[PDB]
Amino acid sequence: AERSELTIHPKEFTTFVRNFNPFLGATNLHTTTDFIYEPLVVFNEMHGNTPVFRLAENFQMSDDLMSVTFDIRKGVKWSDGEAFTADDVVYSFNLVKEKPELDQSGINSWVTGVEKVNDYQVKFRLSEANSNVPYEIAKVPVVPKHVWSKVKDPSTFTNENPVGSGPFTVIDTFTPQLYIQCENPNYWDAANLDVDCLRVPQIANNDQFLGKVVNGEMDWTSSFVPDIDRTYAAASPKHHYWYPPAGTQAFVVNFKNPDAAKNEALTNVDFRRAFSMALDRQTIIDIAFYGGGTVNDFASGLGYAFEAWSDEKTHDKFKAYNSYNAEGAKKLLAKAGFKDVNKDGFVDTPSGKSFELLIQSPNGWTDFNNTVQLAVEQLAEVGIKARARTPDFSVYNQAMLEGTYDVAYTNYFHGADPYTYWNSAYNSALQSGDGMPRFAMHFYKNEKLDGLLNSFYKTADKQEQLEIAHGIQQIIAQDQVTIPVLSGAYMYQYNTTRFTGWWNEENPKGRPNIWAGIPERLLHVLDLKPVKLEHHH
Ligand SMILES: CC(=O)N[C@@H]1[C@@H](O)[C@H](O[C@@H]2O[C@H](CO)[C@@H](O)[C@H](O)[C@H]2NC(C)=O)[C@@H](CO)O[C@H]1O
Ligand SMILES: [Ca+2]
Ligand SMILES: [Ca+2]
Ligand SMILES: [Cl-]
Ligand SMILES: [Cl-]
Ligand SMILES: [Mg+2]
Ligand SMILES: [Mg+2]
Ligand SMILES: [Mg+2]
Ligand SMILES: [Mg+2]
Repeated sequence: AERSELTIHPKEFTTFVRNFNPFLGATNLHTTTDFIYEPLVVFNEMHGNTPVFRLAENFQMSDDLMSVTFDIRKGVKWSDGEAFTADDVVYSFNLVKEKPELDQSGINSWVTGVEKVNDYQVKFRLSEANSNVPYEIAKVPVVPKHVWSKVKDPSTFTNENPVGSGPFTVIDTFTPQLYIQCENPNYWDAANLDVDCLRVPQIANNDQFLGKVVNGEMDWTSSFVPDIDRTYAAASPKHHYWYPPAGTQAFVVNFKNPDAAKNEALTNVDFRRAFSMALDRQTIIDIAFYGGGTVNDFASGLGYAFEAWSDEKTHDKFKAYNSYNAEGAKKLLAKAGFKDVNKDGFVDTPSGKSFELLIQSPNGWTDFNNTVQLAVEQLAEVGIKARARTPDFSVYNQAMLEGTYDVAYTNYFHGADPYTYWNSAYNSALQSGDGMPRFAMHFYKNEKLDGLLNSFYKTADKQEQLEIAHGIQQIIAQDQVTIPVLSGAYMYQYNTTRFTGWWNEENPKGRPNIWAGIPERLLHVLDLKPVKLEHHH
């Protein structure tokens, strides 16, 4: 054809709503960040957080780690031809400070203010010392001031005709079931780009996905695929995948459940430990994930990928509570006083109340749904009554934000050090705010823990940072805050029918996934090249 179209699948939808607002992660399309709004810097997390400079050409932190200046690349244009400058960066950060519902990461608690030094330099002032703040700053979308300052309420703005900095800003085709996002005519890095457009089909769940990917209809995906060698790999020599290791997955319990009986159970550490011992984590990996994961028996959730960081003494002390031990679970329930007093085989609370835990995972995330159903069965074998629900992701998510759920199975962000998981999963500041994600919504709060998290990057002292990690590990482990299950994978499938250049095990340039929130996907698409099709008629 006359243009190359790359078929991608970042996110499940039942119908596409035209929304390219990069601040509205709960309602926008998942090709907005990176592809329409390019970041200042992409940190290559798989390669030691190596900064890859994009719209900024440099940054420099102060010696006291209380401020940082970014240098903006000259000669970059917005897709409408106007210049990308410091003005746009300063506006974007002031916008998020003024409208904190647009803060999806917690940036506002780190950056007290921004200043334009000149047309191509921005200075950020910090609330506390933080050597990790350039990483945090890179998370914030930069939008064109000359457009957005004329918008009446950016927090409700759907941005249907976007002006962007990234490689793909033109909305070529848009229907409820398909849209096509084509090349920015003024793209600053055009000589590096060999893909003409992104083609985005509507896919609601893993079952619908399976049929399409096995039939060779996709190019770049990151979905769960069951029995992948037999179903997908075997269908074509052009069907490939690479699954580098990812983050923790866990059952999260609501410490503020409004039901008296359920609250009584979930806030009890003996109960959380018994729940944890009932689980057969390797069987969950084997059945629900077809072997694609590693047991996580760290009460702190750290997982085995951070051996240099782990306090082995703490891990070993609480490991027994995070290992399969059904008899141990029954004994602990008995010692704690969860006794069955109405002859149905299921333990009741110390106050004598019956209860059944409702465990949720998102609709269509079938690997997680199957994990929950296995756990329900395993819990029954120690006398804990539970049953599964698979609500739509938005309903699942909202139940966690509002604290109406009982237990949720979830994955987490994964980074180059343990802070990505521990901060996002446990910092109580992330339990409030209309832009917050689900990850900290157990509503367990510990002042000492927050203090340690907020000091993680405060000293430039490697040994002290390690001791802070050991402190965090001890607190979370001894309180068994969540029930960690496994460490998962960055699922990624690619097709060599129409494109080459893919990252893979022999070319492991970075995280290969197509999800929003993987900024490396920008770097990945800049490596892809179309293949000339085999002739036919
Ligand atoms: C940390 C986090 O929330 N990551 C999300 C991804 O898990 C999610 O991808 C979905 O993951 C499910 C669980 O393994 C899979 O069943 C499902 O196939 C997969 N969906 C897609 C479209 O890849 C993505 C997309 O919802 O969002 C990430 O934020
Ligand atoms: Ca290139
Ligand atoms: Ca009972
Ligand atoms: Cl401003
Ligand atoms: Cl631990
Ligand atoms: Mg203003
Ligand atoms: Mg301007
Ligand atoms: Mg080009
Ligand atoms: Mg010390």
